[PDB]
Parts: sequence; structure tokens; C-alpha cells
Amino acid sequence: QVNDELNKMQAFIRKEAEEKAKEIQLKADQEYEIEKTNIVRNETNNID
Amino acid sequence: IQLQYHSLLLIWLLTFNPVFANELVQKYLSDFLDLLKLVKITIKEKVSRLCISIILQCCSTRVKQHKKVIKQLLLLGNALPTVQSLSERKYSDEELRQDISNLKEILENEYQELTSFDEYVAELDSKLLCWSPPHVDNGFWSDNIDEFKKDNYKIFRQLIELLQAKVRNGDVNAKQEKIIIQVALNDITHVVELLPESIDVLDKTGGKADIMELLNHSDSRVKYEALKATQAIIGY
Amino acid sequence: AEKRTLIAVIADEDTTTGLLLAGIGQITPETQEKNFFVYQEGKTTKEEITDKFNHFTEERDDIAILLINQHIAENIRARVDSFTNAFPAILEIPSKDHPYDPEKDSVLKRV
Amino acid sequence: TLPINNMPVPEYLENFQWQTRKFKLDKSIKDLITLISNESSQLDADVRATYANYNSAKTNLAAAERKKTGDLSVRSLHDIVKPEDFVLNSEHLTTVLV
Repeated sequence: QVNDELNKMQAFIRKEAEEKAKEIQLKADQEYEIEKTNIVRNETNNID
Repeated sequence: IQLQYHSLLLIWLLTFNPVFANELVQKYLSDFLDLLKLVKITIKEKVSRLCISIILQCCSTRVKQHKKVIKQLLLLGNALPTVQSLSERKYSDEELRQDISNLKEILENEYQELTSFDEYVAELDSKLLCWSPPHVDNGFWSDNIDEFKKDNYKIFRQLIELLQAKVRNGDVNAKQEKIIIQVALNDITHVVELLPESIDVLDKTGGKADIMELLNHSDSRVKYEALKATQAIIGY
Repeated sequence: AEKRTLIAVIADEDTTTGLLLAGIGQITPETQEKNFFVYQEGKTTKEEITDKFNHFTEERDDIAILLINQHIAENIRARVDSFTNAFPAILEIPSKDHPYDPEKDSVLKRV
Repeated sequence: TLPINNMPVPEYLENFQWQTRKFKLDKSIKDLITLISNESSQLDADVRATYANYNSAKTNLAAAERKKTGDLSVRSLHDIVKPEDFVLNSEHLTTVLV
């Protein structure tokens, strides 16, 4: 019946969510350098 | 009929004492509910009057925790609609009519402070569900959504445990079991779509895995409920 | 007060007609005036609307509740805000093609 | 709000157990029918009124968007009429800005 189409759509949605999670991880990786610079700058001011 | 009348008379005599009635009600709550149902089921005027008197004696204020016992009966056994139907019904005994009126008044007093959330909690405690109107009307599932996540999502955890138990007992595929499973799945889907913070709790408790595994059930209604739950999980 | 038993509407033509059908106000035999001071937002003038509102909310008027459509009360929003007296109360009735907005409620803005 | 796909309306159809709120059990058949019809009609009227209010709000938003689109018939009056051409700072003079 139509359940086969629903399962295929559900699998596609789950597969699509994996790509979105990868983009979130990629976005977080870029923000890590910015956060590290802020942490280093804050520590540098305290050290100075 | 004579044996039933004698048993009812013995029950009334035992319930005449308050301590004895209080002890019997706690130990025979299912028996009390069955007697309440049979009161409306039976057509004999004497048997109905005896059953009403027995119910009133258990619900009499002289018994310990009389209000609590009456509330528990009206909640679990659905005593209030039965008493309402009996009041609308007719009986040949004036004493039976007076007992029915007293029972209806007690049930109305008990249900005055009742709430839809209380009914849902009682149903969850009973580990039974038959697509109750609280599980159908969006008002209850919207107002009580916040209360479901209270106490570290105690209600959600209880629902997940009930769903897991039904999945374990779903091999029978009984009609009542299938209805209970469908109602539990609908409740879980509602509590997941509203206040989605419980999705992580359900995944940790294994409720998501149980819901996914339940898609293999042969019941068409169970299959539709599983598809709806999957769509509410990650689908659209 | 005892004389306060009257309802005044300064809303649009349709709202004024509906409330008049409800029977809010009466025509004063001596003053030759009625509480159903129908006045279109696009017709008349802002000064005329302000004068009517001042007459209805002051000058010992008998109106208990002043009914002003949100559209017409927006143009006299300064006078509505100035009317800080407890009575007569003012309401922002929705108008056709002009729904009531909480931001436009002068009295609710005191919260 | 719960999604429509998760609405249990067919699940309720599977049972159709009447509740006390929609109709009193002890009420008369005619009285129960009247009460249920009145409540459902009131709900339908409220839904229709909410839809009408949403339509009016959408119309107002569309009018605001058209005004912000820059069409001088609905655009800002500052650019519609030149300040020099328009009469200003004069008690006996005024502008039209048609």
C-alpha cells in the first residue's frame, strides 16, 4: 500500500537530517577558532 | 437469582460495620467495581437495591477514608456515569430510588473537584486506555502538556514504560491490547509533538526504539500509529 | 453616579448601526442629541472627532462606557491617552477591515 | 499546537465513547442534542470569527506592504510633495499634496 512510500520518505528525511547535522558540526568547527581566539585574548589580558 | 440475593445480603451485612466495609473495599476494589457494574446490568429490583445499599455502605462517611475511597471508585470504575444512568433509570423500590439518589449525589460531589488531568493520571496508573476523550480532545493534551514533563517527566516516563510493556505483551495482538497500544502511541506522539524537550528523555529510556520496533505489528491501526509516531520523530 | 446609566458609541457607521440596533443610547429631548454619535473615520474631521470625544468624556456627560472603534480612536489617540480618568471607561472595538490591536489599547497600555 | 497528522480523530472514531463534557449522561435526549448543537455552533462561529480577523490582519499587512513599496499613492507623504512647493510655517497657507 502507501506505507512503502511513507517508509521511503521517512528514510529520505532521516538521510537529509544527517546532512543538516554535518553543516551544524561544520559551523561549530568554524566558531571554535573564534572562541579560541577570544579565550586566548582574555587569558593574554590577565597574563599581561 | 436466590444465590445472588443471598450473596448481596451477606455483603450488605458485612458492610454494615464501618471498619469491615473499609477493609473489604480496599481488598476487593475490583469486586466493588464489578458489583457497581452489575447493579445496572441486573434487572431485578431487589438485587439492584441490595447492590446500591452495598455501594452506599462502602461509600458511607462512617468508613475510613470515605471521601478518598469514593473518589477512587468514581475515577477507576467510572461510577459517576453509571450512577447518572441509574438516576435516569426507573426502579420499583422507593428505597432503591433513594439509594440511587444518594449515590448520584456522592458521585457528583466527588466529580466536582475532578479534572481531566486527574482522569488521565488515573488511567495511566491503571495501565489501561481505550481512546478516552482526554486522549482525543486537544484541550486536555494542551493544558496538561506542561504537567506531563513535571517531576523529571514522570508522566512521560510512565507512558514510555507502559508502551514498552505493551510492546512486550503485543505478541498476543488482542483487540483490547491493540486498542491500548494505539492509545498509548497516540499519547506518546502528542507528548512528543508538544513540549519536544521529552524527545531526548524518550530516546534515553528506549521509548523511541520501542516505537520504531512496533512498526512491525500486523495491526493496521498499530501500523498507522507507528507511522504517525515516526513522522512526529523526524518525518514530516 | 445614578445619572451615568448611558452608553456612548463613536465608532464607524456599521458598528454604530449595530450598537444602535442593540439599543445602547437614547436621544435627549432637551439637548436634541443622542449617544449614537455616528461618525465615519474617513468623513468628518479629526478635530470634530476630538470635540465629540471630549463632549462625551466630559461636560458632565451621562455616558458610562465610551465606545470608540480602534480605527477612529487611533486618530484621536492623544485624547484617548489624555483621558486618564477612571470613568467613563473607553474600549477599542474592532471595526470592519480594522481588527483591534493590543498595542493600540490606551487603557491596556498602563500595564 | 499538535500537528494535524497526529490528530487522533480516527482513533476516537474507533471508540466513539461519549464524554460527560459534550453531553450530560442524565440529561434528556432533546436537551442533550440542544446543548451539543449550541456548543458546536458556538465553536464554529468562534472559528469563523478568528478566520475573519486573521483575514483582516492580512489585508492590513498587505496594505502596509503596498504603502512601503514606494507607490506615491500610498508611499510616504514626505517624498510625495516637495517641501518648497508645499506651504509650511504659514498660518494662512496650506498644502494639498494630492
